Amino acid sequence: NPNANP
Amino acid sequence: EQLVESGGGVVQPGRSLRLSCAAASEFCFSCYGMHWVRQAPGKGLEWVAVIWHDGSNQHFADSVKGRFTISRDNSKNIMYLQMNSLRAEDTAVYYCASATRYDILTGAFDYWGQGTLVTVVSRRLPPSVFPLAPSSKSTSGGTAALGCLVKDYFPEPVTVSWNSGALTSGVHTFPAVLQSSGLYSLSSVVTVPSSSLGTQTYICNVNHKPSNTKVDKKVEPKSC
Amino acid sequence: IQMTQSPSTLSASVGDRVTITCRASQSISTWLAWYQQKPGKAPKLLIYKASSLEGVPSRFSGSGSGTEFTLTISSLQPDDFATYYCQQYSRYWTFGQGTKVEIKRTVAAPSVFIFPPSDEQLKSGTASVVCLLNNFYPREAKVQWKVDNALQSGNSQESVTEQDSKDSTYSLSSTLTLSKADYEKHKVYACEVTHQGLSSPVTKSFNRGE
Repeated sequence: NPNANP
Repeated sequence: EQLVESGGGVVQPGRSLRLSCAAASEFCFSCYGMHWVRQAPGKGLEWVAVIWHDGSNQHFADSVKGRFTISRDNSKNIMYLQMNSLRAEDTAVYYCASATRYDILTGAFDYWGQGTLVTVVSRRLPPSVFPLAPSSKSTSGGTAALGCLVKDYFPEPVTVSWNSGALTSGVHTFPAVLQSSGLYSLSSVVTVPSSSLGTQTYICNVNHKPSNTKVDKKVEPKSC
Repeated sequence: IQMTQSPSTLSASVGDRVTITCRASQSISTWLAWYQQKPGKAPKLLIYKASSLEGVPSRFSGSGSGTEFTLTISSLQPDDFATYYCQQYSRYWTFGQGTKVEIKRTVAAPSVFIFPPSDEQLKSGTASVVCLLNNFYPREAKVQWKVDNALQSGNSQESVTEQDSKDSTYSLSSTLTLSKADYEKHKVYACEVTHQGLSSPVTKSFNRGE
């Protein structure tokens, strides 16, 4: 997953 | 939130191009992985590349692997796409996209940009523009048709506006045809009231960036 | 992972219920997205993870799991003339080829105009005669070029616009191209148009020199 974990 | 791509243009095969994609500051650029999706003017969408949120990882389609590099400067809120070893296959419109809805896997691009056109050609010929004048033969009742013939140019595309963008209603710009010459040709027509030809002015603006050709042609009525 | 959509082109009337199927090479579980792209702008996301919508018209719907997925439109509105793409995001990100959704409206006859070659183009050695068919449906239309009441062959090219987003009609272009010397050897140039919406073939013409 290229998104940052919020 | 908004994405604006930049840096596209016309270059020869083998040359390099550095595309950028700037995000508006209302957009958490640091939060999401940034992608590149391109579309050849004819075919559909092809995913190209992605850089992680922190720049710690990146992936490339096998189509461009080994020739494209990707980077992002989170502080400047800009992602760069360095394209090297450009070929004819690389001619396309390049969108930058982002999937800002986190789950275990992400990839539903809710945000896109307008895209930048990249044309890889080694042959450029300017267009010749001729008026398609309204006459008694192009007046079906109260409606009159006029236009512009944009001929013998290469490569695609030519943008044609009427009166610098003020006139768009009833405008048809036909897809280009391929002549025997290997050059392209199209027409841009518009329908207007027949009663208005003596009082309104109609100028088609033809722009051809590969040849640095910008022309304006007043389409005067042939009163015939 | 390869994706495939069926069909590639689809025609339907306003109010009809249409269905688009997407097929995956290997089994993407539920990570699929459907996009709408009208030719003017970037694609707009419609649904994600196969079924979840956020394509705000409630008339869109998503189904599927494994390798078979489907997107359906409850009631077709004329604003939905576009190409629709499926995209998986289980193993990286790959798109489908797309599906063109044409709209079926009632018959509309074309308004026909003809343009003699401009004075500027004639001074350069070529004469291009343009015949225009504007705002008609269906797309099929026959254009004949007659020069001194003589049918022509092999010197004209045609061009069809995409379907208009508002009226769902087409406009057609027919360009007869001759050399200046060949153009001056004749007098009357006509364009005979055959189409479903026309009971009799309309003919726009002009006489050179006037």
